[PDB]
Amino acid sequence: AMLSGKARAHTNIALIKYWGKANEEYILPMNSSLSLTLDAFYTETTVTFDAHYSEDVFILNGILQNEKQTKKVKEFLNLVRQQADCTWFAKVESQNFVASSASGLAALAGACNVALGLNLSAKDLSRLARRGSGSACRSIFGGFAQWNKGHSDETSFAENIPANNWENELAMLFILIDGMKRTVETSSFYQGWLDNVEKDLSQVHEAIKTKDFPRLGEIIEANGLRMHGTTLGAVPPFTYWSPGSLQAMALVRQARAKGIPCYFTMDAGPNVKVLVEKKNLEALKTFLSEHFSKEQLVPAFAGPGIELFET
Amino acid sequence: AMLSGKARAHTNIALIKYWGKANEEYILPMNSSLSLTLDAFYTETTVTFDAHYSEDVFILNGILQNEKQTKKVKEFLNLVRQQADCTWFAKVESQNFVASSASGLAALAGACNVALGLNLSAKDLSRLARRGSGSACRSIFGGFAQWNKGHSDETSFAENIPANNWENELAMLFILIDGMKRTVETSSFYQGWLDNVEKDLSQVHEAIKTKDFPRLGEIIEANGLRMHGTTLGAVPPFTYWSPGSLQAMALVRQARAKGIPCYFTMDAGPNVKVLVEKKNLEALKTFLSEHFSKEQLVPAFAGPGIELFET
Repeated sequence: AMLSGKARAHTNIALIKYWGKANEEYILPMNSSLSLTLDAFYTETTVTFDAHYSEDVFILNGILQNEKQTKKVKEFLNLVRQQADCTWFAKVESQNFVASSASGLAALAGACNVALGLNLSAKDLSRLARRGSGSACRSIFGGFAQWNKGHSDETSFAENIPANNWENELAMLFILIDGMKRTVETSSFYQGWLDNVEKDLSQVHEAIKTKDFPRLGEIIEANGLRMHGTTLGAVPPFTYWSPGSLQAMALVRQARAKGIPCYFTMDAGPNVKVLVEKKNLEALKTFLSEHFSKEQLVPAFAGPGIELFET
Repeated sequence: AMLSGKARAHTNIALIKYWGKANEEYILPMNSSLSLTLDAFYTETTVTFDAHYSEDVFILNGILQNEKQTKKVKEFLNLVRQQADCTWFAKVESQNFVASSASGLAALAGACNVALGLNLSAKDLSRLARRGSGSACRSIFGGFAQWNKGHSDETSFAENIPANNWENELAMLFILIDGMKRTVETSSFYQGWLDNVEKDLSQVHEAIKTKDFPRLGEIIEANGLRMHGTTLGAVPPFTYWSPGSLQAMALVRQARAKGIPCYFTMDAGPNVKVLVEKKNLEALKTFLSEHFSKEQLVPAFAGPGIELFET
């Protein structure tokens, strides 16, 4: 008496940021977001629901996860079990291949979809993954994907953005180096963030249509910096940046000054991701090898959407 | 046929920032600001107006200044000459003792006041110095000073803030490591800056009245960070910070975590200034000597207002 399933999901980098929740219970965002799914980073997850299991068990990269490390997986298992009326405890085994939490929750959503026979469409699998993490709902799709904020659980989900395979000409170079809710609630800059998101989304779409890289890069770099500005207006104010983040951002500006179009974006931690055309990736690595070690510069290209496996 | 005068003016650190101009010609600010005048840093300036001079000459620390280095001094000389109906070229000799541009313009304003016999009140000398630089108008005064934005040339000036000599219990530790107009005009965060200034000023005044140091420190640290957030919303966005600025800010937070009340503020360059009570200054220097050299840690205490000298 057991049900099992497996999925592989790739991480994604938000180019137009998901920043702030309108609804905490359902993970409905304050604004729509847009990402690029990446080939280099992914999670493979297997789930087993078995009447003989006595508790939920989460193993990540061979290591048994403790309660706090299992908290998001357990809450997702409860959600999908309640949706399926399944009364069994589960064993989740994930292996990261190297944002990972998000790819992991996307993979778990697909694995549970398989195991419980939910037969979900891509849209409804995105809606399910959304309940685990917002970024996870975009990793259901490959290449460029947009999470549409929606007004509700039914209308908030992600879809792929057809680029005419422009995504296959791009690359990301990773430079290895409570706050969101605080910012929504207390930051005097949050409204300015909200007022600029839709214009940014529109111009990304116009840039994708014309394959205009400098336009794409300028928009997404300013979008990321606008997100980071908001935390300096929160009460109390904070930054996600580390000294190395600033060094890396300044070096990307230097790179552009030498005629390499490239553009940086950051998330909720100090690392810096650089968008560049495939042509210039190695030149950028060499330039940044002046101030950072080989182990700190990691390339990635466009990746696929979620892959489901019957067990 | 010559007229001469001399003044000494001390620099000041803005605790509630002057950020943005309402009027560029008259230097009327978008908001009121509040500073502490410091003992350690000052400029002494002598001016001579002489019918025999053939051009304006500016010597700074013994070195003849070129045209671009003389631009602000020359514009100030023209302003004060037009106000006095004086047709003579001038020789300005300034010596920095070690923000310096601002202390230098305050000192020049006092020296011209003496030389041309303007017999200005402190208020009117502040109004004159304001035409050279906004910060200069506060350095007319010692200790705590507030530049009231006013609506006009007549109403925009600075005044000392009586503290019951609380300023003599404080200290600043300096850690040595176009954008303003761009931010006013393009930043989606500038209105949030404006909406929070007056509340900050009110609480500084309440803190001074009760000599409440943690309250003063919390307000001014958040005020500075709010100013810096606005530049990340400018078009194009930018930061004044350098990697070392972030390291220093993080170390100040660590210092507080160990029970040393202290609070950081930054201006338009990478250096970091730390407000602390006199009692703890040396402890802070020792703590920061872990990551910075002796030449990078410079203490200062409360300084006096402008001093005028007949020549």
